[PDB]
Amino acid sequence: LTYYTPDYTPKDTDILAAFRVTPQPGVPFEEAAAAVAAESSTRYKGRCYDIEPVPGEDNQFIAYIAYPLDLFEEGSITNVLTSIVGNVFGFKALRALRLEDIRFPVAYIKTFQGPPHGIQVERDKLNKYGRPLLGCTISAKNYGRAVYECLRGGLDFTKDDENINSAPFQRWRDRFLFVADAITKAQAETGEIKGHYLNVTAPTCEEMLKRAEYAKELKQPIIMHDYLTAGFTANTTLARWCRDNGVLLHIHNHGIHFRVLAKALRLSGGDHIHTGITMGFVDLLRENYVEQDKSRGIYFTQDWASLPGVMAVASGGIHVWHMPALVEIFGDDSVLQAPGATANRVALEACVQARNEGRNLAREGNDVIREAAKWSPELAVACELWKEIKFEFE
Amino acid sequence: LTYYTPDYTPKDTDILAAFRVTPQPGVPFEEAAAAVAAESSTRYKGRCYDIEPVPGEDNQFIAYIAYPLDLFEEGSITNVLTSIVGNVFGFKALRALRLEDIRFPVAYIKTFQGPPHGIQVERDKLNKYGRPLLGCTISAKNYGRAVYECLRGGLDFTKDDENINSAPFQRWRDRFLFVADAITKAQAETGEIKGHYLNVTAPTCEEMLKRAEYAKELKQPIIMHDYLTAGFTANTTLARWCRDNGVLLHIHNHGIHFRVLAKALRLSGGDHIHTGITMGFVDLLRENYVEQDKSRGIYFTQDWASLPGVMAVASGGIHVWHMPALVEIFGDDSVLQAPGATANRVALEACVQARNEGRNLAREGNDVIREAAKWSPELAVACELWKEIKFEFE
Amino acid sequence: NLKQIAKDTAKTLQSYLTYQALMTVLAQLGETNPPLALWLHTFSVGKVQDGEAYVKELFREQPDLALRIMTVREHIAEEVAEFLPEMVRSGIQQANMEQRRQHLERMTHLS
Amino acid sequence: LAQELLRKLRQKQGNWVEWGQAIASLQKSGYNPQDIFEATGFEPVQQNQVIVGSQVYNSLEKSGASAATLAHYATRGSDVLYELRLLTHEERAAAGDLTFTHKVDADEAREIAKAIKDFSRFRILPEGFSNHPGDAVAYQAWKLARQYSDLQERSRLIARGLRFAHSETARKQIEQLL
Repeated sequence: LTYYTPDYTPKDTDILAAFRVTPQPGVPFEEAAAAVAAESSTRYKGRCYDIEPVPGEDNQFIAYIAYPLDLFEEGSITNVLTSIVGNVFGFKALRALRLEDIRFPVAYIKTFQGPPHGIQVERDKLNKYGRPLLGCTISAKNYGRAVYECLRGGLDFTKDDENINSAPFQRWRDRFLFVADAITKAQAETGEIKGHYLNVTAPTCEEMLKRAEYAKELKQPIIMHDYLTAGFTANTTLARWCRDNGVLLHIHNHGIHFRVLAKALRLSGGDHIHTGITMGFVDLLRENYVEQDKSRGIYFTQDWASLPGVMAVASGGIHVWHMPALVEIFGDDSVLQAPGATANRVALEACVQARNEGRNLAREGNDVIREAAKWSPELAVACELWKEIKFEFE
Repeated sequence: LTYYTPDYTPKDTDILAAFRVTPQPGVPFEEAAAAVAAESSTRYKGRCYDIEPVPGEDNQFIAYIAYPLDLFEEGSITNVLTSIVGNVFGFKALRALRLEDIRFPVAYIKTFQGPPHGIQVERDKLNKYGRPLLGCTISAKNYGRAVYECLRGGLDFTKDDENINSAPFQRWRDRFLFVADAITKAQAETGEIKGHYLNVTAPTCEEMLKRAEYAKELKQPIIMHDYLTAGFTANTTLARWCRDNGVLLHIHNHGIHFRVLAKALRLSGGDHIHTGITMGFVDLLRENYVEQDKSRGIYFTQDWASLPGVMAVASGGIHVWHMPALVEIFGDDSVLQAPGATANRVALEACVQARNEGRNLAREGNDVIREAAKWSPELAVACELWKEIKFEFE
Repeated sequence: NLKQIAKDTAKTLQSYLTYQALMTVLAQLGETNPPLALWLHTFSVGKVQDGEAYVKELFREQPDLALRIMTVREHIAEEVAEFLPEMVRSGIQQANMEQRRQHLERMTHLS
Repeated sequence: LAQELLRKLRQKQGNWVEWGQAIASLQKSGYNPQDIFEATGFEPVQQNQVIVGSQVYNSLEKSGASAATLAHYATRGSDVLYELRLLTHEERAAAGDLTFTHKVDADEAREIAKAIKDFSRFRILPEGFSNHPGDAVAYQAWKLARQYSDLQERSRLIARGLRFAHSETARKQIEQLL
C-alpha cells in the first residue's frame, strides 16, 4: 500500500501513465489501482497518485500512475510498452483495462531520434507543397499495365496493398520491373514525379534485405511496409534503412487506445501513418505542445520539444464526392487515398482556392464540387453516383 | 538591446552560462553583457538575464546568459565549447573575461553517454575496493627492470609519463613487452593485479590505432593518454575504444575555469581525471545533485540525473609524510600518486582504520603516522626527511 | 452503434416536437392577433430546419413569441411525447400484419 | 509586358502586399512556379506566404479594421497573417486588430486562429461570451482551466485569461477562478 501515495506531485521528469479501469463487484477503486502500479514494475516503484472517476459511464475511474525516469532504457519503445503492461492485463479482479495515455518527459523524448523525415523534410523529393496527397490501391505484366494508367490521372502514388507477395503466378522480381517501367512512362508524360508503394514482406529478413535493396538500387521512390505481423523490432532493421536511403515512410472496452500506439510510432519512425478524438492524435502527430483536454482523450501535457512531425492518412473509405469534408478536418498536412482517377485530382484542387478566398468551406462544400463540373466531365458522372439522402421532417 | 531582458526567468530546459567580466574604463556593465550574449550565437538568441556584481574585487560582474535548448547539437562538447566562446574572447572593450560555469539541463545531459566506467564500474577488473589508489611515475630493458621493482611495494599502477615515445634509443614496441613481462612477474608474487599506464601518442591516428591494439591484444590492463595537444575530437577515436575493450580511463584572470573543463570531460569520458574550490569540482565529478554555493564557484544548480561518477587525482606533488591530509579531503573515492614504495602503502592503509574508530583524523594525523613506524622500517626513515616547521610566536 | 443512433434520434424528433410547438402557436394567432399570424406565416416559409436552432433566430428579431414556442416544451411535450412508447410498438405489429400479407399476394399469384 | 513585375522584386520596390499581389498576376499567365525563382529572389514556398497574406489583407481592409492595423500590416507582420488562413472573410479583420495589440508571434497567432475556429465552429454561444475574438481565446482559456482543482496551477491560465477577455461578463467568468 506504498504503491498509492496521493500526497505526491509527479515530478518534471517522471514517466506518467493513465488507465481506464473497471473492477469486479465489490472490488474497491483504491486497491485495483495498487493492483496496477505494483504489478507493472515489480524509490524504484510506480505510485498511483490520483484516482479520478468517470461521469455517466460503467463504473470506470482514471488511475494516474507515475514511474520514475531511470526505470527504463534510453531509446526503446518495446521496453516501455512491455515493462508497463506486461502482466497487468492478466488479472481476474478487473472486468476491463485500457491504457489511454502516456506522458513522456522532455528528458526522455530527446533520447529518441524519431521519424527520419517530417512536415518539412517530406517536401524535398516529394514535389508536392501546401496541398495534401492522393494514392489508390491496385498476372505480372497485366498488373504492371494497370498502375501504368492510375498515376496518369493525378494520383501522387499508388499502393501495392492487399498483400501481394511472390506467388507461383506472380513472382516478386517480375513485379518490381513492371511497376518501375510504369513510372518511367508516366513521370515525363504528366509533368510530376510519382511512386508506387510496394511491399517488402519476406519470410526471413535476409530475404527482406533483398526486397529493399533491389527496389531502390538507385531505381525507385520511397517504398514502405506495415507494423502488424511485425513489430517495433521487425521494422527497426528497415526503418533505419531510411537512415541511408530515405525510402520507407508510410506505415499501413479492453485494449490500448490508438494515441498510445501513435506515440509509439512517431518516436519509432515514419512520415505519415495510417489510422474530438479523431482530431485528437492528429494534433499529437503534428503539433509541438498540447495542453490538457480531458474531453479529447488528451489527459496529460507534454511538449514534443522540437522533433519532426508526421501526417495522417484518410481512413473512412472511398470518398470521391465527399472531398471538402476531409480537407478541413485533416487540414493541409495530410495524405488521402484514368477517368476514375482524373475525378479525384480535380475535386481536391478546387476546394483549396475557395478556402483561401474566405468562403466557409464547411457550410458550402457541395457547391464547390458542382461548379467544378462545368470544366471537368469526370466530376459530371461522380456526383450523381453518391448520396443525397436527407430528412426534412420538422 | 533585445539581448538583455532581465524581466525573464530562464526555463527548465535552457542552457545557461556565467561569465566573470571586466570591462574597459567607462564601459557600462549593461552593454558589455550584451556584447557577450549576442556575439556568441549570432527566438534563437541568448539573453543576459542577470547582472550581479562581485564584492571587494576589481570591478567584476557576473553575467547570466541563457541560450535555448535547440541551438546546439545533441551529444557534442566541441560544439558547446565553440558556439559559446568562439569570438567572444577577442574583444578590446573588455580587460578580461572568464567562463566560470555552465548548466546543462536534465534534457541535454542524458543525450550524452558519459564516462564508460564509474565509481561502481571501476571495481570490476580493478581489485581495490573502499580505499584509494597508488601509482608512481617512471635504455629499454633497464627501463623495464625499474617498473619491475616499483609495483613490488604496493603501487596499484605506475605511469609512463613525461612523454616517452619511440626514440632511436628506445622504440615503442620494445617498451611494451618489458613492462608486460614486468607485470607477469609481480602479479603472483604480491597477491594483487597491477597495471602500468602507457602512452599511446603517435603522429597519425593509424599509428595510434597500432599503439593501442598491440597494448591490449588480450595482454594488458587499462592504459591511458591525455587531453592536451589533442582534443575532445582526438580522444574520441580512442575513448570509444573503451566501448569495446575497457582500457583507457586516466586522463592526465583570463581563461576558462577548470569546472567548465571538468563538465566537458566527464561527459566526454574517463574514470578518474587529473586536475572550497578544490572541494568544488570534486563534488561535481562525484555527486548527483549540487545546490547553489556562490562561495564555492558553484553558481548554478543541476542534478546529474543518474550518470556515472569519476574520481580525482592528487595534484600537489610528493606526499610521503603528508598522507592523512589527502585522505579526508579527497575521501574514499579518489586516486593518489621498493623500500621507497613500501613506505607509501603502509601510511595509506593505517589512517583508514583510525578514521573508522572515530578518531578525528584532522586533529590527530601525525600520530597515526608515528604509531605505524613501530612495525614498518620504511616509515622510520621518511618522517625525519619531511618538514616539522612551525611558529610558536604568540 | 446504438448510442450513436439514440442521440441522433433525440434531436430529430425534438425538432419535430418544436414544430408542433410552432403550429399550436400558428392556429392560436389566427384567432387572437390575425396581423401576428400573417407575419408569422411570412417567416415560416423560409425553409429553415433545426427547430431548436430555429427559435434562436426568432429571439434575434422577436424575443417574445419565441418564449411561447418554448412554453409548450413543458406543456404540450407531455401529452404528445410520453405517449410515444405504447404507440410505436403497436404500429410495428401492424406493419408486421400489413406487409406480411403481400408475401401471400405474390404467392397466390404464384398459385 | 509582364516583365515589369519581374523588375519590381530584385529592386525591393513597394511593400510586402505589393509583392503579395504581383505574384498572383504572374501566376495567371502560364507560369510554372519552379521557374519563377530564376529571375526573382522568391521561391514559391516564400511566395506561398504572401499569396495567402494578400488574399487576407484585401479582406482585412474590406471587413472594417482600424487605421493602425492597416498601417503596420501594410509594412511588417508577415507570417501572422498567413496563419489566419483557416477562417472566413467575416472574422479575420476582427482578429487582425486583436493580434496586433499583443504583438503576438507566429505560433501564438497560430493557436488564436485555432481558438476562434472552434469558438465559431459551435452552433451555440457558451455562457458569458460574445462574438469578439477576445472572448474566443478567453473562452478556451477558461474552459481548459475548470479542470484544475488547484490554485497555483490555474493562474498560468488566469493571467492569460485576464489578458484577452473582452466583455465584462467574460471578465466575471475569469474572476470565479480566483
